[PDB]
Amino acid sequence: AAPVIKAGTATDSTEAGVDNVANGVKSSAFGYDNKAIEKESSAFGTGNRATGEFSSAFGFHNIASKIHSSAFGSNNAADGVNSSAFGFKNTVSGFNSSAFGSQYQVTGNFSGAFGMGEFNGQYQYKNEGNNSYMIGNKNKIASGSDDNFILGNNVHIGGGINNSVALGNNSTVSASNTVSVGSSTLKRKIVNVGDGAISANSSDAVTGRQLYSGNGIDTAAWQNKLNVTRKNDYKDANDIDVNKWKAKLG
Amino acid sequence: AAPVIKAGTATDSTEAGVDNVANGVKSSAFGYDNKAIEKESSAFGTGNRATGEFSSAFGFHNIASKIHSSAFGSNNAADGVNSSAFGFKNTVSGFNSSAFGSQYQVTGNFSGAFGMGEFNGQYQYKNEGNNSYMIGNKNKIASGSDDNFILGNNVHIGGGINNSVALGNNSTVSASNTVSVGSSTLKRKIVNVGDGAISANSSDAVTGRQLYSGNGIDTAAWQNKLNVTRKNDYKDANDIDVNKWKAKLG
Amino acid sequence: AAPVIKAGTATDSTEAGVDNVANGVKSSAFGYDNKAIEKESSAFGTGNRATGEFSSAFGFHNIASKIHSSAFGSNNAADGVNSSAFGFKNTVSGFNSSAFGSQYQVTGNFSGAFGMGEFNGQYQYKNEGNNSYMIGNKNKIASGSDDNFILGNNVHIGGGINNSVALGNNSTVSASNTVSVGSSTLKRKIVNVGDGAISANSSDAVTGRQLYSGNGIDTAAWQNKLNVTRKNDYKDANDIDVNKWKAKLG
Repeated sequence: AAPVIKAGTATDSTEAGVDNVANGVKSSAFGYDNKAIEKESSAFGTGNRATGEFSSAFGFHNIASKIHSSAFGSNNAADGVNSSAFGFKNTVSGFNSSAFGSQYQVTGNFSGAFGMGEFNGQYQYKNEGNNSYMIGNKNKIASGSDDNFILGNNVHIGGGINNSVALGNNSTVSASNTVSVGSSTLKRKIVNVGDGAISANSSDAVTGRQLYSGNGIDTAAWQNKLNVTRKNDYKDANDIDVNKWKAKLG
Repeated sequence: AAPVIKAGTATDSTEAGVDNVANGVKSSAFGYDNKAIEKESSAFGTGNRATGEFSSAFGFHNIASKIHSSAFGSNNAADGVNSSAFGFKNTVSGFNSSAFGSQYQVTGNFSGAFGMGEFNGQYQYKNEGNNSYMIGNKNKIASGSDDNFILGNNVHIGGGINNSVALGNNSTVSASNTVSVGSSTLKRKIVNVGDGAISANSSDAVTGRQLYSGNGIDTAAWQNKLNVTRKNDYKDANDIDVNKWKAKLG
Repeated sequence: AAPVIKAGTATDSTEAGVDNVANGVKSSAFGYDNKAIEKESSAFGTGNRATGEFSSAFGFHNIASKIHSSAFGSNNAADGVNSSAFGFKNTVSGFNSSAFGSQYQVTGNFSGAFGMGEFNGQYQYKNEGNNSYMIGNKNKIASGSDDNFILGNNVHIGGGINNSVALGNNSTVSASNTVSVGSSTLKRKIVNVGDGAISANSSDAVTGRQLYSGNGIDTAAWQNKLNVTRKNDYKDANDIDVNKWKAKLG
């Protein structure tokens, strides 16, 4: 009866608290209903499970099940090699993926998420992309869409969208190799942009002052796309028809 | 005397260490001066307090006080439902909000912060916005300004600024639905921008090469805003006054 | 024999588990081969070391060695004042710096990293910049380059690059006070940009529609950079040479 300290079912296995189970070699189970099943597995807290080697489950109802799993917080389940699940009810099912926040699931490989999702009975906002990171609330990435970075809320990415970045609240991305600043309804302005580098090859973002003034433009190409009349040949009568100009002008 | 294991004041309550207090049902208090007051509350470390149900306080002088609070690290106080405070002296006072770093306070709802702030005797850099996330050092968001994302240092947002994103060090935002890349003193250039989609409705970011060359421009609208003379009617004498042109030209 | 509870070598020092060492005042060592050497140092888990005052080492093979160090997870070594190392094999060697993820090292001051790196026998992706934050996989920042923010993967910053931000996968930055959206090989488009503010001083990002239409341009400056002929003086014969125009036109 009462809390007690005793050896588990394996060598160097420690059970501390009430109704604790330690089965792995060099494992430790501290708290109430804490299970340490694999070798060098530490499970500290209340109702925590450590079913993987070298796995750590700290907090409340945390689950670790792979070779290096860290489940710190409340109701987090880190099921992935070298994966970390931190916060409240964060599920990581990928490889070398991390997740910090509340009610977020990351099933992608080498992926990550930092924000708040939603969990009624299932995860409605999940990260299924590889090498993809999300920072925001209620953001979704479809499976097969990789190398996507989200900085915003209520951002959803469809299938087959690679190398895309979405910035701002309610951002929407619909193509690959693009950076989205907003949706079709709300469009954000880019303020305090540096001076451009107008040239034939330079690829910068021009400013309103440059377009207002037109410094550095091609004075020859622009004079052909729009048919303009330079002041010199007007003053000098160059490129003038003479057979019918003499008719109207007598 | 000495460290001892014993039952607390409730059923299935475990006190481990020296001067430990466990009052909640199914609670555990491990370490020195560790207090577990609510049901299924785990407080591990030195001088940690767990005053909320299902709350976990791990580390040094960590405080948890709500239904799902995670206070991991040093001097962190997570006071919020489903809120997580990780790092050194991080205070979370919002709902479903997370905070990782040092000396940062997040009072917003569904908000977050990842960086370094300042705490002399009070938090001088705090997040008071809803659905707002900060990544950087010494960043401030005023109350009432929501859906704001900061990626930079020394960035301050005033009141009534929504849907704004600030990028880069020393960035400044002064309007809603805008993305700031810098301040009035330093302006950053946007480099390696993709080719534009010049049209009547398309809203992209043009490049220096496009403005240099002018491909895809409206050859009719641009020829009216600037009064230009096309080469065809000059060659053909169209739209010519005849009553007074005959005077100067004889 | 077996797990036991006993006092350490200092006042209020608690050793729990098998082969645990507690030498600091008010320290606690819980688990297997857990060492708490400094005052108020807590080391919970398997093979964890707490060699700094007020330091917390939780998890598996975690090391804390400064005045406020948090090493939570697997194989994390937080060597820095007010520094936090969370995840799997994260090393923090800076001051007030945090690191969350797997196989990432942060040697910068007030710096941070959130992502996945690489550790064969040494850290190949490290953050050596001050006040710099990285979010992505396999990203590198050279020493001396400060105030740099990275949101992407496979992004490397050379020496002497300050106030630079890189967005997107495979982004490349080569200058200071610039924002990079891509590399010389892949260039990303900026989509859904708000309407510009064309003026003499305003510095915004223009859209394709504005350049297509040319609203708000300088009708006087643009008519001098490109020599154009306004329709009024053509209709009115102003600025016309008369001594030699009478020759070709008779």
